[PDB]
Amino acid sequence: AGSRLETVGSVFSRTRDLMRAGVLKEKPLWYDIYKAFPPLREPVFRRPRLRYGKAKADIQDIFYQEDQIRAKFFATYGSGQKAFDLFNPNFKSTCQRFVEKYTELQNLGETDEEKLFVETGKALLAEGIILRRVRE
Amino acid sequence: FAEEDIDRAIAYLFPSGLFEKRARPMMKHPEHIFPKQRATQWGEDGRPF
Amino acid sequence: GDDFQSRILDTPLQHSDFFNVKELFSVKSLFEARVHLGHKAGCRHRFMEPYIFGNRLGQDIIDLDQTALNLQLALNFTAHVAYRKGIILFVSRNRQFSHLIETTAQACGEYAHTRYFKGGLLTNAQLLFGPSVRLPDLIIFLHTLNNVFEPHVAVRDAAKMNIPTVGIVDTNCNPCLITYPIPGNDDSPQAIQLFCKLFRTTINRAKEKRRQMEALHRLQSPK
Amino acid sequence: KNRAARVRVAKGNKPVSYEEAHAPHYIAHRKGWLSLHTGNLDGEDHAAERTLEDVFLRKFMMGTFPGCLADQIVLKRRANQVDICALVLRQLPAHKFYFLVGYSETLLSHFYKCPVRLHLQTVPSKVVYKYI
RNA sequence: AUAUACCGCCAUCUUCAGCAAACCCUAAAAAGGUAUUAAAGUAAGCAAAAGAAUCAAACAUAAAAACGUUAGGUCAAGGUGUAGCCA
Ligand SMILES: [K+]
Ligand SMILES: [Mg+2]
Ligand SMILES: [Mg+2]
Ligand SMILES: [Mg+2]
Ligand SMILES: [Mg+2]
Ligand SMILES: [Mg+2]
Ligand SMILES: [Mg+2]
Repeated sequence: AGSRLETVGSVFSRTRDLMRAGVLKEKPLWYDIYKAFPPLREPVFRRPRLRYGKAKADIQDIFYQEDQIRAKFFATYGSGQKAFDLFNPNFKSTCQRFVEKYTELQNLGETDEEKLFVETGKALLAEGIILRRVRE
Repeated sequence: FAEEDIDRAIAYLFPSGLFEKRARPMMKHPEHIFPKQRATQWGEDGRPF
Repeated sequence: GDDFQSRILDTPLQHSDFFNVKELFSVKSLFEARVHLGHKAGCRHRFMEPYIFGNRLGQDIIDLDQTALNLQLALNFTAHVAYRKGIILFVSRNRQFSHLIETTAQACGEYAHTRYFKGGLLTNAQLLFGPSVRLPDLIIFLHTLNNVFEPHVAVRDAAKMNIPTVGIVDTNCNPCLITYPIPGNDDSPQAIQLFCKLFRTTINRAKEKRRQMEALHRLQSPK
Repeated sequence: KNRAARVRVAKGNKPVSYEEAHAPHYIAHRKGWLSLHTGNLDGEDHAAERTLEDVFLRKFMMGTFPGCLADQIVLKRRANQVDICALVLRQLPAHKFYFLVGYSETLLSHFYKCPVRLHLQTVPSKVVYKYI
């Protein structure tokens, strides 16, 4: 005898209730553990519903300030001819070096975006990076 | 005394002329007559093996 | 005598982290294993939005700060269950990780069911396994979906039998019936490999801790 | 359909014995003969008389041990000796069986003019081959 | 007298492939319950199959063939319910 009603309450609440009624005479071994270290949320059934009208989710689009610079670099030079290595946790791509230098110049106090874009290209050219201004 | 000697002795002491040999008297080792593995698949605690 | 049995079973519940599961993992360790990568925004379940840090260009990102809190609770619960000699069943239907999960269960000393799940396995267990079959005391769902992108039957059936479930839930999953949800990536081999390692070390520690606790208390009885 | 000596299927709750379970075509294959005499062998006489004695001996044993027979009796004739082998339930007291054996033996030995012996194997209850 | 009260023993579809019961599941069920790179069905029966018979072996032939259908046949094989006869 049990409560195979998984849409009312939770495994813990149904086990608590069954013992109060007098049907379950021995506590499950997982019961005392749940009482002492419960989950953050109670595991109760809820019917997923759809959103209607003007209800919307609340998920923040992840856009950092570097993305403004990165977008320009991809539009002007595309992706660096060197291939991304996403297995190296500290990989520095050609675009990420462009954004690191672009930031340094902006710290000096340059206020014109055009100035920061052409100066960074010159600095990387001195470094020896091959930047191709591919309109294609 | 062997399994062959057993089967021969049982045939002499309990002569049966039934055509189907599954229906004749048999004194075989329990491993044969019973299914090989009908044993419990868990112990006293109830934890499967 | 009675005090010793009470000491073995009642003392562990007086400490917040009796098995010190906190050290096994860290937010950085989870980030290396790509545990923060979720499905596209279209595949998102409504009950997962609490756990999602945001949407990075169409790909939902899973907050690894909530994952650490939830994973801590799930690992602690899995340890106390293993400490008390409960049966733990690993369940998944992802065929890429079928052999890995069966190897993990065998290493832990527990059970795995990575194959087609028969209707009634838990709600009609006596007919299938025998009159006195003992059902699992905890089910760990490394994957909570079957191969037709529907909830694994054992999620609902484990709630019907009042079995607690520790499940890995991704952005497209429904965590409502999972007792201890662990928000995280379930598709990447590096994410699944990390979770399998954590569950196996945690279970082995709790089993070892029980052996040591029994010897100390047992030795005191003559001594 | 054939209706001869076939204990037909019920709903899984009817306890049939080994003898009842098997239809006539299993005679000499899975189940033997309840009576063994030499009167149906080739070039042998008195089949009619041996068969009539068997019919009576079965009706006599049923009435003499009413409700105490677990299965059909087995009749074995050797020379002029007749031997009746019956499975009997343990319902009656032990001393009553000694009375019915002494009575049924003497009565059938003076009726057919042969030495007749009764062999009784007592069972705790009817043996069930299968539930049909 | 009644096979239109039955037992017993059969015909017919028929060497056709089905009949019946215990459990489990459903945002209720009037019903349904399959997916094998598997999605709720499971585990036992009866028939088929297998086995046995035609005295090597096969094939073939016999035998076997459930639940139902035809108030099918048989009160005259025997037994028997109900009604009827007893100078
Ligand atoms: K009839
Ligand atoms: Mg996934
Ligand atoms: Mg008729
Ligand atoms: Mg007529
Ligand atoms: Mg043959
Ligand atoms: Mg056949
Ligand atoms: Mg008619």
